[PDB]
Amino acid sequence: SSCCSSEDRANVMHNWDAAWSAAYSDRRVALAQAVFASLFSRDAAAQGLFSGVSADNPDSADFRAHCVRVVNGLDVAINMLNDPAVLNEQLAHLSAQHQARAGVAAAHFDVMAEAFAEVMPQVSSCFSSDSWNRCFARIANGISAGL
Amino acid sequence: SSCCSSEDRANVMHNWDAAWSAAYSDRRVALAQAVFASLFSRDAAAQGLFSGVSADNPDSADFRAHCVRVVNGLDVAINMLNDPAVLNEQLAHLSAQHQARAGVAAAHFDVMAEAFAEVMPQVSSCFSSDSWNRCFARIANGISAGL
Amino acid sequence: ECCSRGDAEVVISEWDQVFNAAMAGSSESAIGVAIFDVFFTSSGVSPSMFPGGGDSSSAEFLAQVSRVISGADIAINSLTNRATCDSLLSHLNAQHKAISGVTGAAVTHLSEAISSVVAQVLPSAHIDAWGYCMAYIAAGIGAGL
Amino acid sequence: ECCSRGDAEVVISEWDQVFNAAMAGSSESAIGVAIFDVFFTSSGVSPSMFPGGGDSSSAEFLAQVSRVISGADIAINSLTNRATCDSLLSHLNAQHKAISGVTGAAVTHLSEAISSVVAQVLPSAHIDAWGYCMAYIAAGIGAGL
Amino acid sequence: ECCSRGDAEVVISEWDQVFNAAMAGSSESAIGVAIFDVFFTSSGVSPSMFPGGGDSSSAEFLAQVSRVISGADIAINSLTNRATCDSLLSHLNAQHKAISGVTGAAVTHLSEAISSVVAQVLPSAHIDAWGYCMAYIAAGIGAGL
Amino acid sequence: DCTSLNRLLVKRQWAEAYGEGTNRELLGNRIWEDLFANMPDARGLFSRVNGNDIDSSEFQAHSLRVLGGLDMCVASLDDVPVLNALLARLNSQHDSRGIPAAGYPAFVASAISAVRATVGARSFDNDAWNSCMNQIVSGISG
Amino acid sequence: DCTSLNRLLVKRQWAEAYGEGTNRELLGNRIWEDLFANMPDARGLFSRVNGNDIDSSEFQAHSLRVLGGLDMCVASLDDVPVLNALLARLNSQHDSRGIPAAGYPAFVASAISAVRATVGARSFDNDAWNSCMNQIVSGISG
Amino acid sequence: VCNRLEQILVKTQWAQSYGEAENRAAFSRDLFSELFNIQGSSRALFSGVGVDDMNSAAFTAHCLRVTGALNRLISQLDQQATINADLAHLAGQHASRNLDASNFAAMGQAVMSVVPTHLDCFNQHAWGECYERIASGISG
Amino acid sequence: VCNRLEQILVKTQWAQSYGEAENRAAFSRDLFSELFNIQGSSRALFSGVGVDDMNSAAFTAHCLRVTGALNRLISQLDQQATINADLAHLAGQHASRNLDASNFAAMGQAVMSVVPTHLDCFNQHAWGECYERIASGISG
Amino acid sequence: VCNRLEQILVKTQWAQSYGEAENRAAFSRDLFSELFNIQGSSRALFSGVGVDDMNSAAFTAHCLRVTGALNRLISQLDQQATINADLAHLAGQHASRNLDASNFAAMGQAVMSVVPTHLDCFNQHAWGECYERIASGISG
Ligand code: HEM
Ligand code: HEM
Ligand code: HEM
Ligand code: HEM
Ligand code: HEM
Ligand code: HEM
Ligand code: HEM
Ligand code: HEM
Ligand code: HEM
Ligand code: HEM
Ligand SMILES: [Cl-]
Ligand SMILES: [Cl-]
Ligand SMILES: [Mg+2]
Ligand SMILES: [Mg+2]
Repeated sequence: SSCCSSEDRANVMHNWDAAWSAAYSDRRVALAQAVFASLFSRDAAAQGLFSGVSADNPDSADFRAHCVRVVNGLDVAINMLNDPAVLNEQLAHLSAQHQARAGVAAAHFDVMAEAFAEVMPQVSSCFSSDSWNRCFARIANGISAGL
Repeated sequence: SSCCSSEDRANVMHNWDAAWSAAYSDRRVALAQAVFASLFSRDAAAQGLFSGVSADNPDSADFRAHCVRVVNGLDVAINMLNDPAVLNEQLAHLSAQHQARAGVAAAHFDVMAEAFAEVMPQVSSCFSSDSWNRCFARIANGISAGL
Repeated sequence: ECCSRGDAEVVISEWDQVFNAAMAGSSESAIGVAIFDVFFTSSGVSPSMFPGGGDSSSAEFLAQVSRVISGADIAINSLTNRATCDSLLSHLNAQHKAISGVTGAAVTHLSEAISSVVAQVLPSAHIDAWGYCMAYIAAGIGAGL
Repeated sequence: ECCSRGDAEVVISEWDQVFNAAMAGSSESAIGVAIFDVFFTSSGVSPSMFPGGGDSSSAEFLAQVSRVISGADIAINSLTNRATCDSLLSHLNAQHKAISGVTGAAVTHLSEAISSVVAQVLPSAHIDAWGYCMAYIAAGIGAGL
Repeated sequence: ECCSRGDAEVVISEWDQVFNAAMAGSSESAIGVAIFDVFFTSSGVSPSMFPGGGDSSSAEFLAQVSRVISGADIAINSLTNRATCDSLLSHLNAQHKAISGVTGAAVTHLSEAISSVVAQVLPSAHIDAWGYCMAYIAAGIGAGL
Repeated sequence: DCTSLNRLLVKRQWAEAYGEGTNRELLGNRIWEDLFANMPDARGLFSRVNGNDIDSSEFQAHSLRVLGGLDMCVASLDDVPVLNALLARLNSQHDSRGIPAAGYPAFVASAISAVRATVGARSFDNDAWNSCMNQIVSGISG
Repeated sequence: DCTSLNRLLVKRQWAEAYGEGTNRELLGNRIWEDLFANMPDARGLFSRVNGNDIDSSEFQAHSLRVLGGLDMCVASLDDVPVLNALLARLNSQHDSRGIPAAGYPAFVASAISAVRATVGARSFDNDAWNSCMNQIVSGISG
Repeated sequence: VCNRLEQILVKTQWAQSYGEAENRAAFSRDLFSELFNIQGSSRALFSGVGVDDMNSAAFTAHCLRVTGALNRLISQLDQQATINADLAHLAGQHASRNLDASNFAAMGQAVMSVVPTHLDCFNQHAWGECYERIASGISG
Repeated sequence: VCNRLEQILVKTQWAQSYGEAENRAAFSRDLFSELFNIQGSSRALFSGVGVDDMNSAAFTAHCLRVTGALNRLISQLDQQATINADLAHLAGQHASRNLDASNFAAMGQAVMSVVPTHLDCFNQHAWGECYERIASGISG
Repeated sequence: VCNRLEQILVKTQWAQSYGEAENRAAFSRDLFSELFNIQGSSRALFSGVGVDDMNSAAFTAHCLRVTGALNRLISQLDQQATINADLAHLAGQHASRNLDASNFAAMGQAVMSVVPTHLDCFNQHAWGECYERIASGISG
């Protein structure tokens, strides 16, 4: 399990910041929509877990709001990479929230990671794949702990 | 009607600041006294409008206080030249005050402008006449609006 | 001068502050529709004379709004090169001469709507420099109208 | 030393802070009259020995106050060039030798009035450096008195 | 352009090299008389049309030479501000319009005499920039002649 | 009203105040310090996240979640259906926490002051910020 | 008493705090923010000049007029007859505006704190500033 | 053509090149200089805008109109109905010019040659797709 | 008036001020700004050279003509017959202007107010004498 | 002589020259250097203050006394009764020196030659008037 280094965190925070639309939700929705389309293609059963947010219509306001929440949650975590004490509390918070959702399992996080790995090079310039992979693992593993 | 430009405002604020006595009222009184002496020479009837401030004795405390108020009012306006939104409220305020004085007319402001144009080169070093003329107009026209 | 090099720099800087890295590319439509709303009120010009009849729900009018904000952008950004700006304005003038019912007064109203909306989204705006420079723009677009 | 180069620089800087661009040229009379008020109280010297009898309403005394503040200014500003300062002080010494009833103790009282008034208008004043440097000034003016 | 900003800077620099701190104020007459000698040869214009009849021993002609070199100096030094230069040239144009027998061709010959004498005293002179910029000067002075 | 031009101003100023990740903590601290000074009894609502030590990791993570919540809403101000779905969820997250209604106007005041302090008073528009913040808290609070 | 030496100190420190035109607004804002925090009901007296939005053009012009008024008085501290004529006019400008007497000591405290913040605490003299400000407000307030 | 993710790359990279250019007139003239150098026969199409002197006010104004149009289009890539209308308008403006596919291809090469020299990162494919979206709309 | 040694001081000090000025147009406009500020009534004399806008091409051109004339005169202070002829020419150019002694005095004050602010060293008397030489020649 | 407005110019310009001088002793010595260079016969008047060596402590002290006096006078130009008294005092101090009008004229030239080289802006007339005010008071 390769470590998400200080250098990796710098790379990831740079890629993430450079691609961010700070005043409008449309870009983060598009990013997340692509991630979910990939996730659901890879694991058709996973879509049922999202019935509470209208996953059956990914263009719905309900699902688009979920997309905003997910990208927000990841944005907050990424921005905490240089303060891991705080990161740990955030990931523990997210973990509790996912524990509360019946059927969400650690294996799903591996599929989610594949989905981000596919989508990020399509939205980020000079995207650093190795640093992303290691630091996404750092974050995802924290959320998936206990499930 | 030639515009009081950003460059003009810089020139005027510089001339004004360089000649200002920041801690004592004597210099601003002398400046204003010279302006009023010029105004009253040019327009003898105008002096009657100032009967409420002892214009008949320009060396009186009453008239010297008026001089302080006038130079203050112009100092505040000049210092607002780089914030015209705020300038507009100040000139509207001054306009209302002059509207409240029976007999004060727009023509008087032209005579006042002549008086300042005569006096400023006698108190200001490297005085920029064109910039002063344009920016004094900007201020005076705002006060004389509606009369 | 009227719209001096210094005035032009202030106006360009303030337009750039409105359309900064966060806002550029995402806010043009909202800024543009607001400019048109102020323009219609001040000028009394019929929305029906515009593509899509001035309806903000119509793609034809939204495309018109995109063109107008972009045209304003191009003119504003060229304010420090007066010869180039004069040419841009002459081109816009020709385009409006070909359109029935564009008046000099109405061109003035639209230019002042740009300034007023800018001051609404950017409270610190130098309203004098905007007035002088938008008047120069209006004079060029509205020439002979 | 007593009134070192460093002490002298502090004193000069603080005198300049009191008589800065806003205050220089307009505040000398008020500073001077206050110095004389403190001096008369501490020294017991008769106001009648001065031009205009120490009356602050008299132009003759106001002119005396102007001379004294200026003399102090010249000495203070020369504190970092000791040879020049010594000469200024010797000239002042000759002037006071020609005046009946100037004592060494009284010269000390006036020098300390300068320091005390400075500290009143400038709360942050380095009272030690003022003491050392005004003592050097008093020693020179008051020599043989 | 013809006589670009860059060309103008070269010409101004080279004129300044000729009339540098050692030479300025002492060499104008000699430079000027030489310019006139080349001009008279190339243009066929009569010396008699000039003050003092073109006689270099005559104070009236020497004063004319002083005026011409100074006029050239003023125009050359304003080459980087085209609007100001155009005005200087229009003034000179009016002055020559009032003089019988000044032709466009002759104005060209005098401008080229300036360039040629400059190249004689300054071997490194940029003869192309001098040609372009002196042609701009000649066009202005010689307008309508 | 939180008008179209208000939303444009609030979006731009929020992006300035929050757009760079470092000093997100500085913005949050400005809010909580002010809120707890004005409404000390509010501190107790945050016991689970260590509200006595706002500098603690637990509180700092909470603070950054709050700012992220605000970011979601500001980013979505132009899309009312999405905004309403975001506020619906925030409402669920605040109900039955014993939060007094007075806590919301207090937070709005603290947040506006914090943004104002960050972006500078000369560019600020209190009317725009109040109107838009009030739209947000109306969706969250009972 | 506002003594001759007090007046010298207040003049010099005022000129430092107010003498450069930029940051006149910063000095004013320090006063109003403090005053309205300590005396919230005072904000209502300024309704005509948009006291709810101290950053508004209307309020900022008012703020700068107030500072100009103070400048006139400080500049004239050495000339009591002129000072009295200035205060007489200021008195007319404040009468029948429903201003409570308590508003004046509050403003004096806010103004002194603002100047102190601007010029630095080490050079400051609270006694001088209180004495001289009290002379001023005594002429303005009923 | 020109999907929602490709649009993110192109918007971001246009912002970092055109959006950050210190001399917008020079950037815009460079586009046309590259166009003429790629396809010499294109230059004559611009005889109505002072092209004989590329530093002229007239030609510079044309260049600025073009990059301003590229900017306004890129801003609307995600608003299908709006950009379609705007592209139709531009198509009307180019209809009488009797342009051909080689002309649009050369302009694409010019855009994609100038833009990356202003960037640390450039995505060729996304730019090709979104340039195609614009070109097809204008060719009509 | 204006002896051979005085000429040395004036030539040297003109070289160090006018001669070294980075902005000759600004130097020349400053001369006239000081003139008008010294004697307000002089300004109207210049109504034929665009004086209403001192930054105009027309007025700047006038100012440059004047300092250029000062330069060419200063260069010839030592050549009596030549400068006398040149001064007579200028006298002809000013004859119809109905100038008076106060006008020449004000111009002398302007020259002697501008020049020393560009110098480390200035000799008032030499400048007064050589200005008088020029003024007397032009007044005619 | 030396009106209230002229006083403003002179006070401001003295503040910007003397008031801002980094080396007050050098400024003051320069005044006397210019005086002696203007009127060589004036130098011998200063034989009691070590004038043979202008860099001496004795001569420098004299120079500082003089510019300090100029400073204290300029500060009181607006206080007629006070400056009149101070000028009378100085007149008493100069009475035994048998000075003449040429000496006061030369000092005026020295003052007005040194001061403007320390300034961006200088008003010759105001300085002449206020120097005359001082000189007349001291000449007695
Ligand atoms: C690093 C990756 C992830 C992040 C940052 C993330 C973040 C979030 C956030 C912020 C919420 C909203 C929580 C709430 O309001 O209760 C959420 C909800 C949810 N997440 Fe994730 N998540 C991640 C991965 C996953 C994975 C891999 C799955 C499983 C397939 C998953 C399943 C869910 C479900 C079912 C919900 C509830 C949706 C609803 O509101 O009905 N998440 N997630
Ligand atoms: C830019 C130029 C001017 C400025 C800045 C100015 C400023 C002022 C100010 C600050 C006041 C005191 C207001 C109050 O306390 O009510 C005042 C009063 C007055 N002004 Fe002006 N003023 C200007 C021009 C004029 C002109 C041209 C006239 C007409 C001749 C005029 C006539 C008066 C009168 C009659 C008063 C009332 C005096 C009194 O208190 O009895 N002002 N002005
Ligand atoms: C500062 C003022 C104005 C600016 C910057 C401006 C700008 C523009 C621009 C850039 C275009 C697109 C031209 C093209 O590509 O064909 C346009 C078109 C148009 N403008 Fe204006 N305009 C202004 C004022 C006005 C006014 C006052 C009116 C109405 C009275 C008006 C009516 C129109 C119409 C009808 C079109 C044509 C729409 C079409 O059918 O294609 N404009 N304007
Ligand atoms: C630090 C201490 C002192 C300083 C700096 C000082 C400075 C001066 C100066 C500069 C003068 C003007 C000299 C001139 O131009 O003729 C003067 C005069 C005078 N001083 Fe002092 N002095 C000091 C102490 C004293 C003391 C202690 C006394 C009294 C006991 C005194 C009594 C006088 C008198 C009577 C005059 C002459 C006034 C006249 O008739 O012209 N001084 N002093
Ligand atoms: C580049 C070309 C030239 C320059 C820079 C030039 C410049 C001047 C100047 C500065 C003056 C003085 C004007 C005044 O103050 O009245 C002058 C006068 C004169 N120029 Fe030229 N000139 C040029 C060409 C010519 C040519 C080609 C001729 C003859 C065919 C000519 C004939 C004269 C004459 C006769 C006068 C008038 C002398 C008098 O009676 O006062 N100039 N020129
Ligand atoms: C615009 C205003 C506000 C926003 C955007 C906001 C946002 C949030 C967010 C995102 C969370 C975390 C939700 C979760 O994942 O469980 C939260 C939790 C919380 N908020 Fe707010 N909030 C706002 C105002 C307030 C106010 C005014 C109060 C009370 C005075 C308050 C009290 C709380 C409490 C007590 C929690 C739970 C802390 C815990 O985890 O134990 N919030 N808020
Ligand atoms: C030293 C203290 C003060 C000074 C120098 C001062 C000065 C001023 C000045 C110059 C004006 C504008 C007058 C005009 O042109 O109409 C003004 C207006 C006003 N002042 Fe004061 N003021 C002081 C204290 C206060 C205090 C303590 C209060 C109340 C708590 C107050 C309340 C007002 C109000 C309500 C206005 C009118 C606002 C309006 O235009 O509607 N002032 N003051
Ligand atoms: C695909 C990207 C293109 C964009 C965004 C674009 C944009 C524009 C714009 C905005 C105008 C000015 C319209 C007006 O206001 O009248 C214009 C004119 C023109 N364009 Fe394009 N254009 C593109 C491609 C091309 C190509 C590939 C060519 C030919 C090689 C071309 C040739 C012309 C010509 C000849 C004009 C008319 C110039 C004139 O007025 O004489 N354009 N274009
Ligand atoms: C003593 C130094 C002076 C010099 C070297 C000088 C030089 C000149 C020169 C070179 C011209 C342009 C001649 C031409 O080419 O037509 C001129 C024009 C003129 N000068 Fe002077 N001048 C001096 C003093 C004055 C004074 C003291 C005044 C009046 C206050 C004055 C008023 C004028 C006027 C009115 C013109 C005509 C402007 C026009 O063309 O309308 N000059 N001067
Ligand atoms: C008008 C401006 C002048 C001022 C402000 C001035 C000021 C002074 C002062 C302050 C002293 C020292 C008095 C003392 O403490 O004993 C002094 C001394 C003297 N001054 Fe002047 N002075 C002026 C002009 C002149 C002129 C024009 C001359 C002659 C060219 C002159 C010749 C002297 C001499 C000879 C002494 C005596 C030196 C000694 O002690 O041997 N002063 N002056
Ligand atoms: Cl996007
Ligand atoms: Cl004064
Ligand atoms: Mg911590
Ligand atoms: Mg504001």
